[PDB]
Amino acid sequence: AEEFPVPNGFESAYREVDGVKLHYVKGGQGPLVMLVHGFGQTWYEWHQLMPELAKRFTVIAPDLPGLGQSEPPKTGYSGEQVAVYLHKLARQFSPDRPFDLVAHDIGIWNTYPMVVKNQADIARLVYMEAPIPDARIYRFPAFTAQGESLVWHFSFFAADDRLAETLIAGKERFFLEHFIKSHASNTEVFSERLLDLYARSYAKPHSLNASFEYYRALNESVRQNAELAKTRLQMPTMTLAGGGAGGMGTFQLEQMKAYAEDVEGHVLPGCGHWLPEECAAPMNRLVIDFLSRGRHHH
Amino acid sequence: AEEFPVPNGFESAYREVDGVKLHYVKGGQGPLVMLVHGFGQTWYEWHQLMPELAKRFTVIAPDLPGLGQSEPPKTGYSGEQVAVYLHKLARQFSPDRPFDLVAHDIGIWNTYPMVVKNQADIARLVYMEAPIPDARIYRFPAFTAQGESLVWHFSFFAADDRLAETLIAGKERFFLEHFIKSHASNTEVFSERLLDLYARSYAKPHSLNASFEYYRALNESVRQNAELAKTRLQMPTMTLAGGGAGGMGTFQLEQMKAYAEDVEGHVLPGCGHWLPEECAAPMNRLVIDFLSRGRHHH
Repeated sequence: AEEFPVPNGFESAYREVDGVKLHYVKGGQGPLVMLVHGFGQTWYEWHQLMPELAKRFTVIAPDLPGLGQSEPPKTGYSGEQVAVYLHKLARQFSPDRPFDLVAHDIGIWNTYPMVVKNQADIARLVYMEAPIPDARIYRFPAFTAQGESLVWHFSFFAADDRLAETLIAGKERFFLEHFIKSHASNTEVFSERLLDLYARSYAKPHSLNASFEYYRALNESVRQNAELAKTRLQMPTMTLAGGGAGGMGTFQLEQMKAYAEDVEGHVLPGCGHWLPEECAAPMNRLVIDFLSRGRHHH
Repeated sequence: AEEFPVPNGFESAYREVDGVKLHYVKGGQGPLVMLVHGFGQTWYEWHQLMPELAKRFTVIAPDLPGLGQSEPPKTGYSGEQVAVYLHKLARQFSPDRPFDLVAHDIGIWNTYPMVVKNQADIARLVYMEAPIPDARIYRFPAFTAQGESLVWHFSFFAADDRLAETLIAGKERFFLEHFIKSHASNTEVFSERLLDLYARSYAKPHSLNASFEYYRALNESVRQNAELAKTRLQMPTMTLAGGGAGGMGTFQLEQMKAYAEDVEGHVLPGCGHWLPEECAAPMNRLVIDFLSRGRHHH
């Protein structure tokens, strides 16, 4: 069985990487592009981009360790540890060419270290809607004059005593709808059915825990990145962010300018955090065009 | 009939104020001192201090509207609204003389407006362990290099859709232990027995909801105080804060200087948020000495 519908022309499959069984959905032909999802979601957030991108590229969308249908990591949930799994998976399919990387939300946390450490393996890079873990995250406010803040969940999810699993268990669908909608500008793009699908996936006890372990490792990821960032990113990079409520706005590009020599950015009006759903068409277009400046299938 | 044991020489009683039945515990003789508890607790947090104060003062410790054994407010949960109930309660027992006030945590939120609007009624004031609601609260961080931050719960509790109530219902005892201990330095005063007592009180469905309504009204309280703070407090005041894990540290006094002409502050080493239990001896001494500078029973 499958947690989410696989698009026509794609296949759902698994590969062992360092003893961890990773799930992914793959299709297309040409140079490889790996698409990495974030919190609350799975490979499926890319399902609208995939068929279009597959016309020019081989496209692989893995489930992060412990999430979707992927086994939990055996090393840990820090960015440097998880990035090893994703880098090695990519290299199984693109051993002889650099590959493209597109990441959203904690997909950024889980890829940055392998990108900065293996730059010859990366052709082009697209990051959307999340900070690279660094000291900037300590500046976000706990509370705002309009109500709940953007990232109070960093503390909720990082808390010990399995605080988040214990409170959210039995209310997974309820919590996820609140979380997604509170970070969206356009809530209409999230049908009750789509929310059902995402909730049933992350509600698996090992996936609910895995979800929060990424946050319990966040401070460690920040410390790792303080050393990694001594090396600038040299590949062509594009950032995307939502310009509406729930989005990162100008933060995304402004941070990336400190990390990357060659970066361009866009802020998408009318969209919040969930770009692939809230801003499917413009996001897809910007990604496809940016990656198509490099060698691809015609 | 009692959620918590009433100290010898005290009485548990009720008084209707503006159509709301408030519970309180009262004893002693001399000038009136009102002690006002905060979130996660009830009048009982004061039970060690009460007998000592009762030697020199008439002591009243009410349950905040909706918490402990007090009915919810009929007007609202903003500071100015709740302060009316507490001011009127005190003035029913001290109608012709000023009274002293000691407040902890949201007890501060729920008393500040009546103090500034009725300065002549307040002889001396002790505030401990919480910000007065103002724009400073928007500067606290969502997340720290040492994990969960002090006030991320402001957003959690203030969130729409009854998020906090829905998640915490059925898990109240677990949640309160984590919340209290995460804000404590001397965690071990919170025995399983004591936590059971506090948890069963706030687990009453109307009390769980009431708890969070104070946070849902926080931004309104900030807006109210912006007008009220045009007038500095002129009575002798003392602030206390914990200097250990979970405490407000130097923030308490520094903020209070903006509000009061005559203020002394103390930061208590090895103590977090829960001063009456974590650091009973030094806190009780500081309070007794400070209030005893004024008129009192000998």
